[PDB]
Amino acid sequence: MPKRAVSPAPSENEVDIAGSLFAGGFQAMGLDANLLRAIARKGFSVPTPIQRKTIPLILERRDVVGMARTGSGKTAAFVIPMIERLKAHSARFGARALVLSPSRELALQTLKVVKELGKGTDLKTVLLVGGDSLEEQFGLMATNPDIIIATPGRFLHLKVEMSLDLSSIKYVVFDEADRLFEMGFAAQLTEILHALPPSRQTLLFSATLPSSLVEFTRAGLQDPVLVRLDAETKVSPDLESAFFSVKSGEKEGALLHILYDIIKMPLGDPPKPTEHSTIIFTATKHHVEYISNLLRLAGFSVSYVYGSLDQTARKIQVDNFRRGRTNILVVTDVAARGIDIPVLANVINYDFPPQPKIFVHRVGRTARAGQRGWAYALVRESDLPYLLDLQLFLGRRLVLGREEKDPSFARDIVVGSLKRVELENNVEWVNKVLHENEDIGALKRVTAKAEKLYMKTRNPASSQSAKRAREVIVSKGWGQLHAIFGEEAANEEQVRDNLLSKITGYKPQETIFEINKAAEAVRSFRQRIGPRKKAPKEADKWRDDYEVRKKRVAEAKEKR
Amino acid sequence: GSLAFLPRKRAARHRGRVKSFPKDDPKKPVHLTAAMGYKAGMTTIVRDLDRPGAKAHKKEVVEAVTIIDCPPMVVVGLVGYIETPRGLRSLTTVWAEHLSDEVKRRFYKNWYKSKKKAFTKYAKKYAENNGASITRELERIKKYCTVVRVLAHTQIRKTPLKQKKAHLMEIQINGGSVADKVEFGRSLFEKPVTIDTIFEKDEMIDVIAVTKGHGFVAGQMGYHHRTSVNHKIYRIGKGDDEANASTETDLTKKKITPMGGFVRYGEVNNDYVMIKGSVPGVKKRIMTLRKSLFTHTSRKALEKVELKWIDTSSEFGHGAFQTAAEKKQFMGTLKKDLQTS
Amino acid sequence: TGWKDIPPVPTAQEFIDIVLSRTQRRLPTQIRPGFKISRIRAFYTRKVKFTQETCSEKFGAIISSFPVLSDQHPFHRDLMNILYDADHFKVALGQISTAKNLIETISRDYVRLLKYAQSLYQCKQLKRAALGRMATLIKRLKDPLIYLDQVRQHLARLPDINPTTRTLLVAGFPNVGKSSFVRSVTRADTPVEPYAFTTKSLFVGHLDYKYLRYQVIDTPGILDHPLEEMNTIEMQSVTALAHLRAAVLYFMDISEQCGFSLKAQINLFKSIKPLFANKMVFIVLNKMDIKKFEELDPEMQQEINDLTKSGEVEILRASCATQEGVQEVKNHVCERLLVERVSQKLKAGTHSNGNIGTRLQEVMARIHVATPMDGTTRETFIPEAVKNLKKYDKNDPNRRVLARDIEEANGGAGVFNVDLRKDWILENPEWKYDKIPEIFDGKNVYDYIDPDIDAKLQALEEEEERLEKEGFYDED
Amino acid sequence: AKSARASRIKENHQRFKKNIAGPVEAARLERLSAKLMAIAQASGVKSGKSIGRKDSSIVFPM
Amino acid sequence: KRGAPGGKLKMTLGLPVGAIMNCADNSGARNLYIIAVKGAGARLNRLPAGGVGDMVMATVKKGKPELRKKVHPAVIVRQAKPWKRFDGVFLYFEDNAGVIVNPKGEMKGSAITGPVGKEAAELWPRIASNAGVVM
Amino acid sequence: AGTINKPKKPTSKRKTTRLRAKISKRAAEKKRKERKLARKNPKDPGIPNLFPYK
RNA sequence: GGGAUAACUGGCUUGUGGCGGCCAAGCGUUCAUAGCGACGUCGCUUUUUGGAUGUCGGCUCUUCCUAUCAUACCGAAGCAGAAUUCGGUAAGCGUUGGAUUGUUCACCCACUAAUAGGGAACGUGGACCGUCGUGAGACAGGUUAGUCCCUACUGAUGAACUCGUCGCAAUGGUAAUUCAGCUUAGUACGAGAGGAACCGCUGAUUCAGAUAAUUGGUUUUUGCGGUUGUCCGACCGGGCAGUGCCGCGAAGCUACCAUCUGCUGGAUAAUGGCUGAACGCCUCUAAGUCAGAAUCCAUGCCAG
RNA sequence: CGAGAUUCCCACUGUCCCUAUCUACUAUCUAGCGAAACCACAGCCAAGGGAACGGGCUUGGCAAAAUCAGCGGGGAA
Ligand SMILES: Nc1nc2c(ncn2[C@@H]2O[C@H](COP(=O)(O)OP(=O)(O)OP(=O)(O)O)[C@@H](O)[C@H]2O)c(=O)[nH]1
Repeated sequence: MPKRAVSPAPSENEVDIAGSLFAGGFQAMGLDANLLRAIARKGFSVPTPIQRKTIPLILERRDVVGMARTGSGKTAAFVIPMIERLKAHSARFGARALVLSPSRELALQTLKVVKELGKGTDLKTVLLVGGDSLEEQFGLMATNPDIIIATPGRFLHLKVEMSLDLSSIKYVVFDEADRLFEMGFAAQLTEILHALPPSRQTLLFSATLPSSLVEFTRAGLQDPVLVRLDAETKVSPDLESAFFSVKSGEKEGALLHILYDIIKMPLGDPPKPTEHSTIIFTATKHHVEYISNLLRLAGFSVSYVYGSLDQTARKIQVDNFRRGRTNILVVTDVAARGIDIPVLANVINYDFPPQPKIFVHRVGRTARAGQRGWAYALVRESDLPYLLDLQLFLGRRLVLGREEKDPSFARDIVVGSLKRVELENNVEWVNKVLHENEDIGALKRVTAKAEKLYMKTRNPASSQSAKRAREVIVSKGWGQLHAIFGEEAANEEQVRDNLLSKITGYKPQETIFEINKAAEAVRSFRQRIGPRKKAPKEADKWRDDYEVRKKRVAEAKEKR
Repeated sequence: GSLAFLPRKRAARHRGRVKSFPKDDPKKPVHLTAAMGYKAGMTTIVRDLDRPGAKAHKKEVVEAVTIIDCPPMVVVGLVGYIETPRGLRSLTTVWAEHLSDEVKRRFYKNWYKSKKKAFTKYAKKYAENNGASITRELERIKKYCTVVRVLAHTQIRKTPLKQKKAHLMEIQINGGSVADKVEFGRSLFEKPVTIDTIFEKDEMIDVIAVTKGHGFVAGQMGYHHRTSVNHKIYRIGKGDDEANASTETDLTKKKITPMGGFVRYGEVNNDYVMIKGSVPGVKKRIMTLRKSLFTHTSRKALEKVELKWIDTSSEFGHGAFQTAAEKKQFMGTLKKDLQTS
Repeated sequence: TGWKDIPPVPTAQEFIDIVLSRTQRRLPTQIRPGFKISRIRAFYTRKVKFTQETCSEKFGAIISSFPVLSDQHPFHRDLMNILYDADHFKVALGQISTAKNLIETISRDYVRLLKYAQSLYQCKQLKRAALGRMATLIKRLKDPLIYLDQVRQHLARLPDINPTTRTLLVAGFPNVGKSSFVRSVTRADTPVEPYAFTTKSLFVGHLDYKYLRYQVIDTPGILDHPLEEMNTIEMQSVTALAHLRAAVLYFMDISEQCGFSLKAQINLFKSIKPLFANKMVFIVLNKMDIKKFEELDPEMQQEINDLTKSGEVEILRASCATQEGVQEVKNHVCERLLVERVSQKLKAGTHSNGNIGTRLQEVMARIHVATPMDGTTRETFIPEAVKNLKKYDKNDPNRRVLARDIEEANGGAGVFNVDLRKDWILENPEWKYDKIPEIFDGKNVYDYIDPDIDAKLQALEEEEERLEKEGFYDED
Repeated sequence: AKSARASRIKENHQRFKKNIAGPVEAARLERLSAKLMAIAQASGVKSGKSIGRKDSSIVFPM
Repeated sequence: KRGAPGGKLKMTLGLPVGAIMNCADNSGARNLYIIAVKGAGARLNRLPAGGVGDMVMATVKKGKPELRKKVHPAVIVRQAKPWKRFDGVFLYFEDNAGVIVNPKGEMKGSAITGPVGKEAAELWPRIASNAGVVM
Repeated sequence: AGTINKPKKPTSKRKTTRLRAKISKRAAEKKRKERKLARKNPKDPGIPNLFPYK
């Protein structure tokens, strides 16, 4: 029953940098002495670029939209100026600062950051999350906090129950707004926006900017300034790229070949990332589970983190990866933007991204701080138009097969085919596993259905991309070996495949039926296609511990 | 509910009408088709299953079985029916002399205030050499009739009930020529017929009764004439044996009646029929046993039954003592019994 | 696994007849002028939508069910290309998509027209016109349906090989004896009729070789054409020889009875040599019984040995008529193939690094043989009876009785009742078929079974006699 | 599943009736009739051999 | 073949759809959530109920993070609802327990904790094989 | 077909006066329309061969 | 503001488009050319590479139709087997959900033999009188328009036919459904993979009629045991808590919370035949006739 | 009595149902007394009955006193 009961939990990660149509120390920023001491105790010595760019604007009281990945310090970025503006508890009744976060874990993280950075101040901070006692929340509101950290649904429920007045709120923060919209909090978010007074400073911190989020910001923010994490879209020059044209029936074997030979990954548990750091990005959570199980069967140290995974499980997996207990990390898109990913050395995309900008994000996930990175793509015939959209977006010359003897794998988009021998052996072993163990077969069937649904639900390409995709398929470079396999290989396969190219380029004279009405129809069809030029229970006397249980009952009665 | 059994009607007669008898062919030997008893109650048996292909084959199986107290029935009449373009119709009936007091109570309604005159002139006609008329009636039955039924009555004076009015019923004689079956009935006059005679061991039959009326909390719900088909007699007990409930497996000399007697029925001293499964009707009620109209089509029939024992613990409570002997032995001596002794 | 589970596709008139039959039969059909105009338009638009839905589901099933040419193994893609022109197949399966898409476009068009319809006759003629458009579309689609039905039939009646598994191909000129060899080596029926192109399609059999499956393929044959011009049968032959990663056997005969000169086979084999350079190839001199390897001319011997000179070729003798050496040749070639496969399997996992793969660790764990350090062997209990009884053979007439035969004589599965009493072994035989008392006087006879109970009863009786002397029952 | 009144099931039931239950019920009724018999033996006009009269909506009143 | 046991006698089914039963094998799950009973009939307003020896769709609500919130087939091994046995014996269990099983019959775990019903053991051979206590 | 064992809905031959009147009016209209078309506007077979004295 | 229609359909509805040309038997102004004119074909839609939906509903129940989803039966198909597709005879049988949504279907996925379509009078539970504006409107202004009877049916009784017992059966209703396992059999078949069916046997689902031997549940049996607080100054026994509460509990009633039972002959429809005319061949049909569906009709069953 | 050892549960909800408790509403028979609304005359069904007009009428199905309790059929814009 619960197979795609509602929908694929990771739907898509849509981004719209067209939202850009909106428009060195803490002592140098001149914060209060107590706030500076709290920051020093916390250990923030050099501000990261996100807060270095946002905090002056927030102190200048301008609405802010911040494009920043998780872990860059967004919470600190929007709490430090908030505390600097507050500076004290207000004797007048009414909350002054409000923060809306998707989940209780993120709310708790924000609460801990607020407490640690406001150690010493008399500010009263409250947490309003689902599962807590409504009476306890009423008591906290009676104690009148100055800072509120809450989820939209619980905050709306409390506001409706208590007829709370939000006119005293001057500081509003939307943490993880793209996650809010993906979870569907938009209606009560708009209700809270309507309830809040117009004279407020709005900050919205997000990793992605979907179109719905852009519309919401345009409708609810007063002249928002868009701050972005520096060159998040600029592809690092130290990133090396190789793209492999692979068939669906050989595609898992191709992935195994890349893991075995192209990376030369060791097998088994490894004896702060590692030297290899192999991450794989896929489309669906079913693909994540299938690839993870297949790779653990193959002998890799694989941690898998997918969208709708349990919180504790995802923390354990991310901890294992970041401490180097596992070398491969399998993620689609959602868990990727969710979790903190350290510096990586190898990035492989199993399912090609629909959006070149998603590809840019996935390849900027590696090759950072001047370190060299490697990126391998698995591209199918159906995925080629998206590769062409990507090459238009990146402005890089296309090298098909071996048109150039020494193509620049960093500046030129190089696409080729993988080695036939090892490809076929990995395909054989994959087929053997699929035939042998039934669990993997069931996973194959469910991930195939999920891939079919993803094909229907994927955003389409452009007409011209489809066009020169046809001409690329016609071109010889589609079936030729990749430039990474060696000039001696080029020699042997060039000696051979030319007659094989003639075999593949056979135009049969007549079909075997021509060798009846069906035959006549085939012949006429041929002429037509001719090419165009709780108290304890009462003590029982028979019960062994009769007197003891009577004493317990009497003690409970005295306790009342 | 089922449309074949609605609207819910009361049973016009407390006895229960047989309606249909098995089809007759002359080739079989002569036999009666029906018998009557009284539902005494049910007990529990365990059986060594002899059903090949079954999961519980050759294993102990626990089943619930109805006891029907079946005193010998007395033949008191013959009837001759003739076939007509309007159905069967009673051509003529012959009675027997020395009719019992209880069958006379059946013929009467207020017996206590009526001077016993019924069938007196008929007995006189027998006695005063109107055997001419007797043989005339018998010859008419032999010559013109195709179906003969024996009038037989069951005897409350042996059953352990406060009732005193007998129970009458017509029972067809099949398997033979008309003259043969008329002679057989004429021999049958004034002789008790046992259930060992009518029915036999380990066989499948049909049972007619009136299912209980659930009265006093859209209309009549209960008290319906029902003939439940395909119920298997497993055992026939003898009364006089006193080893009736006794089975070859346990040589425990006891009768079919558990400790304290049957609840709301009493204790049976007669021939009894022990049949598998729940059976329509209640205690003290007349139960009509008859043969199946068709030859059987399952191994459940012609499956031979071997018994182990019969539950004789008191059904008035959750007792576990089969016999008074083992009970008085296990409980030991009590102060009241000691003071009496 | 194959391609037989491909649903049949109908002709144009068929598909029209069934589609219109569904839209006639599966929906309500009666409407009245007195009914509301809204209900009238709803009725007619429901008709149009159902016709759209059935046409779309059928065409979607057809396309998504036919094979996707350029995702299969190169053998499969080129084999289906030579059997069936890939470009033409693709333009067909194209026309059918464009036609379905135009069907949905017409569907929305007439949905808006019916939504803005104003009269019963309006809805009448609108529905008639729409259904006419779909009818005409299928009428033009008449020929692709026939072509796709034919390709479906063959792709169903297509042999299914496994390119990855251990395979042995048999190739050469026609009439050499390839079919005879394959019938000799495996249980596959191949026409052995003696004319030039007897087999027009690839034939497949299977064999076992020390508990291991091998698949043997018989190919039709190749003539002296330089692969630029070919018959389609020779093209599927060469495609198999080129894309099936397998052991290759080239059958040639010293006698020119096949109709080709020894020089002709030599030229053909050197022409196809680069296609076999990577592989292991085995030239088999067939019909040695009629023409042995010695008597042919010395320069013929010299040229065949010069062919032998290369290191990935081998020479074998065989005579398929009398089966002189078929067992030996198959054993030897499959043995070398097995050794090569073992080498490849070892390398996959022995790849340079220093850490062995988990599968390789498991295979060492399996192959490892345990033996006690003490080196002692336990004494065994094998009886002389089972030593000298006879082996169980089903065809043997003077047979044992068998419980199965007893069952079949006395009924069947649900009829025969087994009797354990015959199997009972007892001192006194008539002990069997006797009931065993179990419970007596409410105490368990089995629980109170005990030998020497006579002596124990004597002891109890002595004790009771002592008690009686003591007067242990008197009243005071 | 075939109906209880299917022709094939009826034919199989008739075969079972004639081949299996037949002899068993025959022997049963034989011993039953034997015990029945055990228990049972356990002027023309003036004598009554000639059948005479005892002691109309079919014909119109006359 | 659809996942319905063949050759099972009648019993008092005591596990309805949506039931939190405890886990038996060492797979790591702490409880299984009965959500759909395989082989149940199609009756309106009637909640499908399962007994010992029936494969039932289960979801791990509480368990190890690796196996949490996972749906796989599972067969009932222990039921606390009293049921009778053809020897006329009414019996019931302390808890409600089932072992995770693939649709062919291979159990994901390796050892079965606690006792095992005779019905489950007889209907499924490997449950008898890997069951250490069956009564 | 099983019409022999299970007859269907009968088709009544008892004509209604309303239907009869409608048929009469429409047929009269048909006659008038034929006359209108005729007014709007826009070979002997010979003696039979089988005649004995042709 | 005047005038006009009081209003709609009722042998109406369905599965196969329109425009133009070619062809076209016949008919026609006098003749296939004043011209009308079906089926087909050609050209356009239409081709060289695979979301629409406004108020509604939601549930249950009875009955009926078939334009049949499944069960049964056959005809055809490269239908090896298995799994299927199309066609028709068939209404006895049964015909479940989740997502999504204003809400439905489409599509999507989960069971399941299967989740087929409908009918039942679409079955039962505002507009002027105006006032203030005329390049457009407003009016807390008004006048105001605006529904408990009979009887069929069933059950239980019932007057007279003298009372009672045992019977007959005209008539009316009618009931069984599906799945699974063993054997056949790893057989027939098959290159492999896989993989049947008949006969026989054993279970299970639903429905129907029963029953309390055994197992849970229910305690105005107020049965047995325990126990709370109160007052009558105290014992006493009481009112006491519209039957005080807590344990066990018989009988009875029950339970998809337990057990039992559910049945056979004929005639048919699609179809397959026999004999054999029309028509010197031929033919299942014309005469005669055989087999054949869960179909129909009766027995079995209920009422009388 | 053993620090005795081991196993199960505890959350919230602007969600549904049941059971527990509170308030309020609820009661039958025979005697005696004893109205009112309403009433052109009465109510089986099927088809027909031009004018969506049927209880009259035509053709049929049929049709047996009288009570109590359930039940469903009719009464222009
Ligand atoms: N004497 C002899 N004749 C053989 C032998 N092998 C094949 N043949 C001949 O081959 C003829 C049949 O041809 P195939 O056996 O099918 O040879 P092929 O290479 O498969 O070629 P095709 O006939 O086209 O299939 C037979 O008539 C034999 O005479 C052999 O070993 N000895």
